[PDB]
Amino acid sequence: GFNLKVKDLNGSARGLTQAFAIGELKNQLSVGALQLPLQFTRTFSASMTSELLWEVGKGNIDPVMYARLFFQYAQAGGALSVDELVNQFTEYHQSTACNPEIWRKLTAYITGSSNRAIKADAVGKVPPTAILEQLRTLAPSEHELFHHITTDF
Amino acid sequence: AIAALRTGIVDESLEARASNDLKRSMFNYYAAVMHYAVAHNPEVVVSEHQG
Amino acid sequence: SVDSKMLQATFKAKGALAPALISQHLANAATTAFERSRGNFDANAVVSSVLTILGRLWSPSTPKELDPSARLRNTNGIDQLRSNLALFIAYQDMVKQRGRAE
Amino acid sequence: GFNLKVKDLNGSARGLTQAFAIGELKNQLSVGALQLPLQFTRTFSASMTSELLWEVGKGNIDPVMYARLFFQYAQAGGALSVDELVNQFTEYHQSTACNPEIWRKLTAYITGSSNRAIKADAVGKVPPTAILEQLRTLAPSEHELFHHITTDFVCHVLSPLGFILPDAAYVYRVGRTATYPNFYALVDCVRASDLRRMLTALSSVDSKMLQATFKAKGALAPALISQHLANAATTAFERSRGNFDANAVVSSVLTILGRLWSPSTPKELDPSARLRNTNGIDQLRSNLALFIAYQDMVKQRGRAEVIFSDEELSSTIIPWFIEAMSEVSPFKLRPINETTSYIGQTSAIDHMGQPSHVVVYEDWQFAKEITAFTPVKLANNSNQRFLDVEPGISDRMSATLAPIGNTFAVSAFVKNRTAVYEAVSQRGTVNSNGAEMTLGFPSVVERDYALDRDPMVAIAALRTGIVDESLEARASNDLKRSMFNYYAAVMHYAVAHNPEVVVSEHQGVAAEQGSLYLVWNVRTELRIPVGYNAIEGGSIRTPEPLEAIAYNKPIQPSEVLQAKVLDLANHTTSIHIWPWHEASTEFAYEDAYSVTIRNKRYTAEVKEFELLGLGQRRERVRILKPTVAHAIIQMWYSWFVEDDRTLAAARRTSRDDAEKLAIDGRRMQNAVTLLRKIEMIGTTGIGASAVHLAQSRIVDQMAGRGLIDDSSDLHVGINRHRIRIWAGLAVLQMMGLLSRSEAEALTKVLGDSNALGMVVA
Amino acid sequence: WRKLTAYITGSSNRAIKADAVGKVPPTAILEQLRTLAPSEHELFHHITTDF
Repeated sequence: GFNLKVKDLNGSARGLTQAFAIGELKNQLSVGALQLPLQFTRTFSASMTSELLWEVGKGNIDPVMYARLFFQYAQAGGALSVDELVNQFTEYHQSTACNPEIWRKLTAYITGSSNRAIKADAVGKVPPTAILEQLRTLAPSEHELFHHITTDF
Repeated sequence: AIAALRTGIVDESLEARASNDLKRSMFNYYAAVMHYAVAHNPEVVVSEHQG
Repeated sequence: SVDSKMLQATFKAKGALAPALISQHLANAATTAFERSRGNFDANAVVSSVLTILGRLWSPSTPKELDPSARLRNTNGIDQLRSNLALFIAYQDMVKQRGRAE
Repeated sequence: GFNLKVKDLNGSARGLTQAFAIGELKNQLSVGALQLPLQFTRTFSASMTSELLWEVGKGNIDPVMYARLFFQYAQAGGALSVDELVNQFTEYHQSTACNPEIWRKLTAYITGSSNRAIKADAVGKVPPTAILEQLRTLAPSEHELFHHITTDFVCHVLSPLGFILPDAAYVYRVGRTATYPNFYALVDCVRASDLRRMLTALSSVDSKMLQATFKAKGALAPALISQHLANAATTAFERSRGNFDANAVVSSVLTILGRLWSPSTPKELDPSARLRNTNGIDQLRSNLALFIAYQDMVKQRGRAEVIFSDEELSSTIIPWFIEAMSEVSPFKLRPINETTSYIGQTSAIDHMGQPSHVVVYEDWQFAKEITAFTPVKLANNSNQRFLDVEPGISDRMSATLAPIGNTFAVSAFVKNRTAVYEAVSQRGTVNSNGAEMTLGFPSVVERDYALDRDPMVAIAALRTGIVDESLEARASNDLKRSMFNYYAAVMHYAVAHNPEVVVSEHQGVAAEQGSLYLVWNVRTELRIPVGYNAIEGGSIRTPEPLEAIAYNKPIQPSEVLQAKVLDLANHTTSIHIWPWHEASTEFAYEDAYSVTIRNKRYTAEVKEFELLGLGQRRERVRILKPTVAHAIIQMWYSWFVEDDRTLAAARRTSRDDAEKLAIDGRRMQNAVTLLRKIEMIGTTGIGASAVHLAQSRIVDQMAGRGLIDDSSDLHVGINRHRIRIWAGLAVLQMMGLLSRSEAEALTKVLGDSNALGMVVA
Repeated sequence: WRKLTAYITGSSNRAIKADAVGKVPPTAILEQLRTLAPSEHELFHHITTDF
């Protein structure tokens, strides 16, 4: 029920309330009057309610939906914040792209036997999942996903 | 959490989760007023509060 | 982005040994996709500047030298990013909290 | 600022300074005069700056570049030293070549299945890398590399036949190393140069060969790729060898060189009959420029004997098989005045007019540039941590630093102190001396302070002179590391200018073996306060040598040096750096600053991320403790120091009106200046954020405190200033340079210094 | 003058080409000139500065 009184609105609620909003606790209450007049004409969405999920189920995948999914985690995300998200992520990414081998394992784990490319045959192992976890071995999911997303790629 | 935010000097008792979050609340709460101040009645300038 | 429909694996009778080739392929231009991958400038920067400018325009009290400007704006992004001032208080949100950007 | 006075130059700085350089602390100051006259005509490279990396990415490989890379590690190398390098390395090598089996593993790990040679097929496994680490199993990298290099040799006969596989790219730094001087040092070079083959060797030969069978087609390398790798490999190893004294290999050569050099005979030794004319020696005789071997050999130790001359050596092998021709380590191979071709000067002194105050030194970068990177190690298995640009911090550090560029690159210090002399008159005239007057180099300060020794102080004995000696594997043994080059600071500009030679071995109280250097003569002006000696015959004899440069007219450099700095991140992203760890964490600094009023603390805290302040923390940004500024600013710290003390003192006893007033404003000027351009550095931003920070925090601490009707603040007042100075460390915090001493020492001086207003802002 | 000359830093005593800085505190300086001339009536104490 926190609140304020017009004289005390600054007088007390003065902190929450925006005359502070700027630096100017200051000498006189912001204001007076002056110069270039306008109103922006925009905030953007309605985001609330609108509860919903996604499946990032499959590898042929998404160009860009997932990061949006990533921003989601972000807020749930223990680790703040997003900026953090992106950069830590850049780290995992770096590791995968850079490294040929780590890929020896993924490779066996499929068509991945020894020899190569085992031509026409088709070899029955591929789970959804069940690579995925095979993948899930290399770097533990700080927030994995790059457990799922890299798996999708 | 308003409780300071009303009381106003900022809680500030930071922790990775902590006011740093009262910070998280704060921008939107500042946003509660404005926006219905936003619609209705565009009447503009004003100035930078020179200060 | 990119990705490939490609040596499948050999095809070459038929599809077929991806030497490492599925593995190799996955990288080879992958993180190499990664080195056609990059992305650069200020996340913090990338606008901070943009906002300062927006504020100039906004600001009754001049942006002075700063100015709406010549292919600067008319941009067909900015105008209505000028418009978009509605996500106002950047400079309010930028100005108060911090004390600067350039 | 360690230094010396001509009478006391030996009198105190006597240790650092070279009249000692030899044994002869002795009875009389070396010198007199004498016999075989010459100047060598050579040190070699310019090695500094010249930062840069290599990739030793691929197996078909290098004959000899890598050891040169190895010398690099060597200096970074925890384990000292090179000699150590080569020999420990010989141990790993021995193990690989000797052992067939260890090779069972490598072998499976490729074509390596069971059976052999699995004929035409081609089998998809080969990573760059990704053998490499397979290899990385057998012997842990004392400094691996032989993790990478053996892998490359492993890559070198191994990929020519459809067994070439994991694709790699590699990077490893440029590096600042010295003059380069020590007798050993030649020896290190020599062993390395053994690598320089012995190695190269391993690289040498190699095969395009039973491929594997070919034999329908290529084809089962029975063990044969494995077998092949050894079979003549370490067997290459047993056509591999390399032999004689790394320490020996010249020690003898040098003694001989000294004979030739030595006025006072080499006696029986002699230039000799196919001995020399050698077409290696002559100009190794020439090459005496890497003089002071015998000086460096004679002093330190007390002997060597040719031992092995043969007669037809040395020669034929005897002096001719030589590391120096190889020119591996950034010892610095080159013509003459380059390493001269940068030097730094002082003139100018006055009145007396030569003796009193005159530092030589030089030009410098303040190239703005420094860097961000993240260490995203992609694997453990070892340390490496690929990395890139992460900019925002790197650039702005730099961004700031350009107004940093404004000042305190050298001549600010030189000029100030130097002119600072007019204050003070007057013309004492010879009582002080003389002074070392001359010295403040990037040249070392950089060296062990960049190596964490902080040897700029290290002179402290080296001035004080009996040798620190408090050995530890890293320890003075390093003041030792600094010492040869620091001895080298004087000589070399004594070296260019004015060849005037012999002199003699300082016969001594002891200890004739050979122990000589050229009498550092030239010409001289007439009228002397100089040195131990008085000598108006054109020149001074000199066991100086520099004073003749003290004598030695200002000249003042050409010399354009200014470091450069690297670009690892763009190359990283492609591939891994290992200059690391070197750099450390190392995201300091974070400070809390009080605000001045009555009866109230008015404290203000800075949160480190905050000047960057982009929210909130970046987790593992690491920066080098990058040097250069540290050294430069450090000369700064001293002279604002030096002078002040001096002016202060003059006001003290002369004593008597005329002096003070001037010095005191002028002290005045210095202070005003500082406060303001401190403004400029300190504010200028990003600093300003400090400054606001000084405001936001204090202000709400004011509002937070409660009653602000009497809050002033900011218009004016030092409190006006105090903001400017809080900005002043602050900018000068998050430099890798300073330290925090600077401030408060600054702060103190500046503060009372004056600051007197007005004038902000 | 002698003192200005003298406050010409700290004189020309080493006369040379030298004096380079600090001229706002010799308005404040020409306060230092107050010993030669008393100046509660700041005027000259301020004014003496000007020239």
